[PDB]
Amino acid sequence: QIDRLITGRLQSLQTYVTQQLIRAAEIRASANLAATKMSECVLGQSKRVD
Amino acid sequence: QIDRLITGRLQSLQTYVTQQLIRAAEIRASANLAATKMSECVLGQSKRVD
Amino acid sequence: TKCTLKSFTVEKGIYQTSNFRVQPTESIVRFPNITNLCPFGEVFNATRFASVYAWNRKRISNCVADYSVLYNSASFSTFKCYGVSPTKLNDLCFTNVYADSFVIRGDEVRQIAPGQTGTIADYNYKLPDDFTGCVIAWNSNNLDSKVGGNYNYLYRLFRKSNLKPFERDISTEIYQAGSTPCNGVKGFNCYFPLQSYGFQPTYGVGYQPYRVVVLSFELLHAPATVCGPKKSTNLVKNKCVNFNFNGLTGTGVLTESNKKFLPFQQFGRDIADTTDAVRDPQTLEILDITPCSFGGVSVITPGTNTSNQVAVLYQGVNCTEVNVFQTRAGCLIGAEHVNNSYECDIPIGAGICASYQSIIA
Amino acid sequence: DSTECSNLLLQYGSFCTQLNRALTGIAVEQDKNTQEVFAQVKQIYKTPP
Amino acid sequence: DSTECSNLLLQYGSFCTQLNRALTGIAVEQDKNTQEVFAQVKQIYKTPPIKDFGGFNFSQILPDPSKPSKRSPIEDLLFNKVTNGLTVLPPLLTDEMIAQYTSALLAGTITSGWTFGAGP
Amino acid sequence: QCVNLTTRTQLPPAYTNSFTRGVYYPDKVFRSSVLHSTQDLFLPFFSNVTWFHAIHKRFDNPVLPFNDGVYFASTEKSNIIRGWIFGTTLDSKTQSLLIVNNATNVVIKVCEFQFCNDPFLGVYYMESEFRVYSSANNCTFEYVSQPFLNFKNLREFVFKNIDGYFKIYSKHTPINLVRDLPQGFSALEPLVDLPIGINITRFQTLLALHRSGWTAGAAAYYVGYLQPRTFLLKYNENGTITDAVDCALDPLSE
Ligand SMILES: *[C@@H]1O[C@H](CO)[C@@H](O[C@@H]2O[C@H](CO)[C@@H](O)[C@H](O)[C@H]2NC(C)=O)[C@H](O)[C@H]1NC(C)=O
Ligand SMILES: *[C@@H]1O[C@H](CO)[C@@H](O[C@@H]2O[C@H](CO)[C@@H](O)[C@H](O)[C@H]2NC(C)=O)[C@H](O)[C@H]1NC(C)=O
Ligand SMILES: *[C@@H]1O[C@H](CO)[C@@H](O)[C@H](O)[C@H]1NC(C)=O
Ligand SMILES: *[C@@H]1O[C@H](CO)[C@@H](O)[C@H](O)[C@H]1NC(C)=O
Ligand SMILES: *[C@@H]1O[C@H](CO)[C@@H](O)[C@H](O)[C@H]1NC(C)=O
Ligand SMILES: *[C@@H]1O[C@H](CO)[C@@H](O)[C@H](O)[C@H]1NC(C)=O
Ligand SMILES: *[C@@H]1O[C@H](CO)[C@@H](O)[C@H](O)[C@H]1NC(C)=O
Ligand SMILES: *[C@@H]1O[C@H](CO)[C@@H](O)[C@H](O)[C@H]1NC(C)=O
Ligand SMILES: *[C@@H]1O[C@H](CO)[C@@H](O)[C@H](O)[C@H]1NC(C)=O
Repeated sequence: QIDRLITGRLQSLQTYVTQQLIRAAEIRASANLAATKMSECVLGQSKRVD
Repeated sequence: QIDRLITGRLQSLQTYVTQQLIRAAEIRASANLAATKMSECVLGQSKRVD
Repeated sequence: TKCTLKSFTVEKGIYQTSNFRVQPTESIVRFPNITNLCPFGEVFNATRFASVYAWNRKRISNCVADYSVLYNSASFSTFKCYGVSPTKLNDLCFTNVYADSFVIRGDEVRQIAPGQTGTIADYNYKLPDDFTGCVIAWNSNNLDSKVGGNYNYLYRLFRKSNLKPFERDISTEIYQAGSTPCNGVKGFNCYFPLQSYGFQPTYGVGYQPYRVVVLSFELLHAPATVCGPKKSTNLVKNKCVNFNFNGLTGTGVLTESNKKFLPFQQFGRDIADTTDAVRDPQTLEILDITPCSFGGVSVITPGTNTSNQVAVLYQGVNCTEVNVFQTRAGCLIGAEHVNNSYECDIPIGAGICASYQSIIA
Repeated sequence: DSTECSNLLLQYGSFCTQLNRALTGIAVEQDKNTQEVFAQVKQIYKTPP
Repeated sequence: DSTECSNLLLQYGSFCTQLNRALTGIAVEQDKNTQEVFAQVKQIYKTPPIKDFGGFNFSQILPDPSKPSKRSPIEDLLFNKVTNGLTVLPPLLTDEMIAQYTSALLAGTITSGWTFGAGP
Repeated sequence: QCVNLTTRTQLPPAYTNSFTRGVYYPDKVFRSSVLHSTQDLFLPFFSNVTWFHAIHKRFDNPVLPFNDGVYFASTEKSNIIRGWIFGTTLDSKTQSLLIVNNATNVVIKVCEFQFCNDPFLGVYYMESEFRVYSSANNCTFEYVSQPFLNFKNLREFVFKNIDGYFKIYSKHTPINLVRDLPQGFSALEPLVDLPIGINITRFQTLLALHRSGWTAGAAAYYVGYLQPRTFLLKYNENGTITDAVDCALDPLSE
């Protein structure tokens, strides 16, 4: 019975950690974009359109 | 017993391949950034701040 | 490649299709020296055997027992097991062995059996209904019998109640055949329970004395000290063989090792907890276990619209272990190596590329 | 807090260490993201009164 | 090498094919990444033998002819400072050819400006 | 034959520090230049080990609970400590294990012994006094082996009762310290595994008298207790354990 509960909860936790890793990659990409905007729009004047 | 070992090792291998894919996405993003820096900082003079 | 890609047309490129294996050729089982043998020579071939009311019990433990010599002996007229198999005695392990030795009559040899009712079974030597082990019996007319009659071998004839299994009774209490009071004084209906046998050389088969040794096995939670013999084979090195060293099994290439073990250590592990070093139990030498040369089989081809010529890449495999060319990626068979440099068409790896113009690398 | 559950969970190996390591990497990555975005100056400038 | 294990593993279908294909995609993606980063020029440029650049010194970044690896002193220091069915595929570009690509990029940006990145 | 020793001087037992002693090899596996974390019955670092003396008038031979294992440290000169007493009730009702080293050999017996209340050996100034038992009724295991043996010698022992296996780990160390345990590292090699299969809950050291009444030769020994914990063991290039980390001692080693 604990073997069934352990494999179910471990699969749930692995799914949660995988989704958190994908969302953390997306937020890291957004934060790299935000740091680029902080460097190029605030600390200087950008010729890049839009 | 072999079925238990098979599903455990298959779960381990799926976990390894999933985290390798996430790290491959991160390394691909870093390499795209490195190719952008190669094009814009080495092959030319960049007006982009920082 | 068509089988792997599930298509009848193959685009130009390199395709990993299979997995080259160095197949294991031999099986090498090395087991340590068969010493400290069990003293079966002083039980089966002792000087004087005991009587059946006072059967001698020898405890066989902390030794290795060779039952094949006992089983292959043709002198034994009866070899009957009731809980095990005679051909699996050399494979099984037991905690201890009880050896019960006695002499009986030739007609009473069948009476040492589970479920058998007789005078020897009820009053002299009783076996349980769930008995495990083997009963061994052989004729001893040339040794035990005397021309004046061997009266030294006694047997119990009378008792009030039947025996429990593995129970001895050396008491000499006078039996009461009737209901008359006997205070140890013999009378008309009070007889001594132990009578002597009539072993003489003129009797035929059935009255001759038979020496019986009964081996009983115990399978308690104590460790199994009594085990069968181990038949170790010769050791073969520098080949991808299946090794079995003292219960540690695997597949590998067994080469000589420069690792100096400490004398208490037997196996060797790397960082990743894989057995890469081992000690042979027969001769105390250290062997490295290199894994066999597994590799990936990749097929380098142009399009099937262009040509049907292919090349095979065995990844991480030396060319002496499989138009043959050695690369750092592996052994490439079917491509002619050239000294000219072109652009990369089909990537092989480590700076090697393949192209079609025949297939060149 | 079940010790029998943890004894059975130790049979599965280092899955829990892997998940804790991944979550720790995400947790320090968020602070790295904030550090990269907002801490682009080492001088705290002040406006005139 | 257990055949009973593989017979039971065939009941799960094409999981192994998906894992191998994902790892193959990662492996070719690494070579594609190196190709996109370093192979941005199709002409292998060299510096002139006389290093007269108006007082500018590039010896720490140009390749050292005395070293067999043909690396720069900085690149040599960088390479010194970095220390069961498993196989490691070698990269398609060796370290010597990546060093050759960086040498070509350095020679282009020293001798020709940004003109080599936009044309001849 | 038994003799009450009635000339003892009353003194409470001592305690001292274990330092980094009591480490043994957990398995028969060679390891080269690697760090191995293992979960087994280990002796805690810097723990409170019980210290017993034999000096003249001190003669410390009590019976102590075995618990899950015993670390025995011996600062020994002139061979006073000769063996140990192993059992549960230490009488003829149960079955007991005897380890003795007399003047010739070491004898290992698993039998039903009647232990004396004060068991000892004796050397006359020549060993001619054996008073450790009064009877031996039902033996199941006998094993005769090679001898194991200012304080000049240091003897470390680990005794474990796991699944009917009796593991003896040992290490001989040449020391020159007078009174207490020296501070250092020495991993105990596995010497011999014994198929005893018996219950053991209590133990007692065996000493030797010096006769010229009786006189106690100068000796001191140390008892430590094995607890289930984790060690991080360091294996050098030659494959010997040179250092260890107790994972539950302090947060730094954690
Ligand atoms: C360019 O820089 C290099 C390195 O800084 C100079 O080489 C040094 O030259 C001096 C004098 O000849 C030597 O004492 C050093 O040992 C040299 N260093 C190395 C690393 O070789 C070089 O002189 C500079 N100028 C030119 C024109 O190359
Ligand atoms: C040494 O002292 C012990 C402790 O008093 C003695 O053991 C007791 O002996 C008496 C003798 O009548 C018994 O009644 C007790 O039951 C014993 N104690 C226990 C715990 O069993 C021992 O006999 C003494 N030795 C000698 C040789 O007399
Ligand atoms: C007597 O029996 C023992 C049983 O182990 C056997 O080894 C020995 O060879 C026998 N003796 C003879 C003379 O056959
Ligand atoms: C074991 O048997 C081999 C057989 O040749 C022998 O050489 C060796 O001395 C024996 N003893 C040990 C301890 O290996
Ligand atoms: C060891 O235990 C004794 C009593 O059991 C105690 O008095 C002593 O302080 C302890 N030692 C340490 C270092 O705690
Ligand atoms: C061993 O002995 C102790 C006390 O003598 C007892 O509590 C315990 O139950 C015994 N164990 C077994 C397995 O008999
Ligand atoms: C040592 O003990 C053994 C076994 O009890 C015995 O045979 C031997 O004689 C003893 N040695 C001496 C010197 O008494
Ligand atoms: C143990 O010894 C006693 C007395 O010596 C004896 O009566 C009893 O039968 C023995 N038990 C076993 C199992 O040997
Ligand atoms: C290992 O053994 C060699 C002798 O072969 C010795 O020189 C070296 O110092 C040893 N290493 C250690 C750490 O003891």
